Amino acid sequence: SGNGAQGTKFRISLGLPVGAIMNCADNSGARNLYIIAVKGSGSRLNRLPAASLGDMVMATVKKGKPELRKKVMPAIVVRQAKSWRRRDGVFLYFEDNAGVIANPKGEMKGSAITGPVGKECADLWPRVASNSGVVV
Amino acid sequence: MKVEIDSFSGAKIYPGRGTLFVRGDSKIFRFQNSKSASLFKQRKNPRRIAWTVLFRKHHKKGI
Amino acid sequence: SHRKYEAPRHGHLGFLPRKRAASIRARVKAFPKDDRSKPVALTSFLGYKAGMTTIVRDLDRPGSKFHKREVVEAVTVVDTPPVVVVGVVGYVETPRGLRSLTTVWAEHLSDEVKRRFYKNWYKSKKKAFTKYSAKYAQDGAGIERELARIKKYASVVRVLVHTQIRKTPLAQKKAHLAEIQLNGGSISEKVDWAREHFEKTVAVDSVFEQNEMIDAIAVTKGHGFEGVTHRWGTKKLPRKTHRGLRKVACIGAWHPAHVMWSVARAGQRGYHSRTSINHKIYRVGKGDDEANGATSFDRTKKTITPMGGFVHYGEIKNDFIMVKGCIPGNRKRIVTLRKSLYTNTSRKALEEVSLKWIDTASKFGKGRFQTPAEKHAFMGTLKKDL
Amino acid sequence: FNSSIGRTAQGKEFGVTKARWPAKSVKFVQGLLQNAAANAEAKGLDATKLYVSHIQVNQAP
RNA sequence: GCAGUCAAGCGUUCAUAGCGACAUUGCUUUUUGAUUCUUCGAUGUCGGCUCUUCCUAUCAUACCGAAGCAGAAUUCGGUAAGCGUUGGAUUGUUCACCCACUAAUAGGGAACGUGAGCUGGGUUUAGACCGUCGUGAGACAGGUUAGUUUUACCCUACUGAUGAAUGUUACCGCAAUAGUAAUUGAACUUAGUACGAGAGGAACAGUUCAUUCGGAUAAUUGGUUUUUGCGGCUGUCUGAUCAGGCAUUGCCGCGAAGCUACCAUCCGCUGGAUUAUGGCUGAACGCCUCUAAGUCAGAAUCCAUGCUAGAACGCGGUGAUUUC
RNA sequence: GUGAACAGCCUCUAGUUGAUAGAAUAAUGUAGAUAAGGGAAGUCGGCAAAAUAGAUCCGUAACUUCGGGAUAAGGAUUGGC
Repeated sequence: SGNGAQGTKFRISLGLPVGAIMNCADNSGARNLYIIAVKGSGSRLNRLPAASLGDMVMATVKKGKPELRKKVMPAIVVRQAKSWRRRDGVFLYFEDNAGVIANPKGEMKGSAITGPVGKECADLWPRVASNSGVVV
Repeated sequence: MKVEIDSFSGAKIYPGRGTLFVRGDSKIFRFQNSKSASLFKQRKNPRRIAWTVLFRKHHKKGI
Repeated sequence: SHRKYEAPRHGHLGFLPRKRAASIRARVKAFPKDDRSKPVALTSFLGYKAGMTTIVRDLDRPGSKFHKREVVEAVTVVDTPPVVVVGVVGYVETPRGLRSLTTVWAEHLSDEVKRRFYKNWYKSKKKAFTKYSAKYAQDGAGIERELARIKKYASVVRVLVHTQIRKTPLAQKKAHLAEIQLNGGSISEKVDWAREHFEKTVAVDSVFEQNEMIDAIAVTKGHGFEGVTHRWGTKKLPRKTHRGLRKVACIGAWHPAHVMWSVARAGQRGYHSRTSINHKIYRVGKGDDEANGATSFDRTKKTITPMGGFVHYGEIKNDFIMVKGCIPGNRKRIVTLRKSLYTNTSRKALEEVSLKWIDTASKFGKGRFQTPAEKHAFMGTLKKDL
Repeated sequence: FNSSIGRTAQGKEFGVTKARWPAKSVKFVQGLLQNAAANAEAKGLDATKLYVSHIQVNQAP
């Protein structure tokens, strides 16, 4: 549904609603993101737009080097930390919550990442996969 | 079967079971069931609890 | 005075009234199209909901993005004794409905059907069909002029059948009974098929085979007079509210000065006769056999019974039907098995399944092992014998 | 007098599905009809060819 | 507020693609007036939360027509209300105005729906402060602050539950009818093609998934824990140990069965007749023409196959029918 | 007795077992709880609920009428033998 979902995400159990202070895993400097919306999500009375992996968000930053603040930049999430389920039978869950700013389409503004990366954000975004770390 | 050995208690589970777990050092874990998960993440130690196999590699019962 | 935030509608307008169902069987309410060209077979079935277990599987969706991979998925193995025919009965045509015309019966109905008609048993004299079982003595005009009655007239024909409750371990000892139609052709050889399957046994191999998709229509389980937030799935209130939280608080307006029938209200959940569609049969074994829990890529000699036994059910020593997904109704029901209502080529059914491995773990507790000698072969020896 | 009464099973013996088991009235009715049997023996007759023919209850002060 | 006939004009020269001067005819009460008919021996009056139904004066989706439409983007209409129509900061807000998501964030009605459903922030109470006006008591549609929301067991309506009468009773049933439900998007390929001078840049089938709702299920993860199942601990009590009471269910660790979660999984089918619309044949009107006779295809429309109750006054088939 | 204690918890000496009871575990309730992942996004308003507590050691700002703020904020130890 999202503007740039090259391929498809699968039914991954979504557990990041709007207004979660998730920290980042980048070298841009802005350490925490403030998640705000989901590209192409559901619309029902009094339910929050909840996020999952892969699909980008419009998350602003909250504290960092203060030329990034007070602005809304498209971001992308890599690590969720909620017990989802793959089709492979086994299934992850992390302990942090990743955040990467990548903000015309999903080409990364930073030049490095930190920590592991979920399997599902590999095929859906090619640009992360070229300069990734160890992928799980 | 996809053949599997536990990373906490040495017990066999054939997939569809157990919470595979990761952490910020990119070290993959996988557990046997729910019983080994919450009995781990409150910072216990495997080398001093009886029902695991690694206790019985250490005092050598049943080899 | 409009809605001011416009939302979808709770519940479904094509499942109500949802009252406690008439029969305890599911009512088989629909039948396929009869094919006159293709020969005589049998269409629906009668079964006992026993197992509901994982299975793993090679995916065969070429072009997709999990091609040649493994997937855990719940199989619902519905076990069955081989059914035994007791007679046939054929409806006739009129502009008012499928009116029933005549029945014919076998000559020695067993002791597992004569307790269906008599509601009490021990006080009963057990006189069932005995003035009907005096008709077989003469030259053959006992049946055949009523066979001539069902031959000469009566377009559509059924066959009524009871399951052997003997070889399936539950405490009823009292067989159920239903009807199932005949999908063949040439209405003579329709009943001439049942002219020699009287009182004998027909197993699942006669129609049910590999990759032959079915739908199940069953009787779901109930929990009573459950409230409105769980019946229609509707919304709670804020905590602040006096006089109840698990209710709804605007039924209808002033005029109409009644309640609308569409409003979510409390009452009965479950014990309906609901109906799923488009399941999948993975594999069918055979009855008088041991060690059919094995497959191609496993090779481990083992039975399909999960270790020790089932949960609330027991054992399985019969021929059986894998069914993908979930079928309605809990353990120990009367689920029937209807054929395809329509020839489906949805590019998701009719693709060939090859079971890599089926599981037989310890379903009661948090299960640990699959074959029972392996648990001895893993932890070694114990203080007891074994 | 059977509106809002708790209906039980054993009413289908007699025809309608509402029934209770009164105690302080069945202590007296069969307590008094043995005194009816105590009167017929002063009238010199059987105890098997009888039937209670006319019951009567009413409001009291 | 919405919609028409009329047409000097704009629109590169062309009134009507779109808009429309000066006039002119109406329609709905979604606002405000005017009137005081109905209640002053009392209709619980603002707004918000919960939730059904309806009208289209259509925002999106289906299917078509027109353009100063080459595509893409758009505007203008035609049938249609079946389906959707939000998350937020500020205000008590109706309307107000901004950030963000989207196929879009359309307009309303149902005693200005909804207080024996809530909330009581606004309001007109009784407390208090302040500015203005008065000699004062006080006024102010001026500002701010704290301020009890009562009863259903009656009738009807609804949702479920039973149930006498019929020869008795037990199975097998069949349909009168009544309700009906699935809906939208993304990506790959089509394809950097058609169309384009370029700049840009589609679609139908075909694949894979996703959003909202609905129906079931408990393998699997998670939740739940009085199974007080097991284990540990604090204080006290049984002369100590074991074994246990006593903490409103002592606390803590795990967890069986059970129940449920778009926080878990599976499933949600086709056929006909049609609207707009585009035609064939064909006159009246020798040619002309979708219509007047016939007519062919056609929508998310309607009705059927399907799904659900099965009339306790719709009915059938088949048993067994009290030796005394 | 634990403890700081006349607090909370448990028992002895004295007093009662007095409140209409029996069967079942549906809704809605009254009370008491628990909840993963998000942390106020709900509402007029963090209203209710949750965290925090006890002692012991260290460290502690703006401001001031120098008396206070101040246990400011914030870390660390706690058993049995």
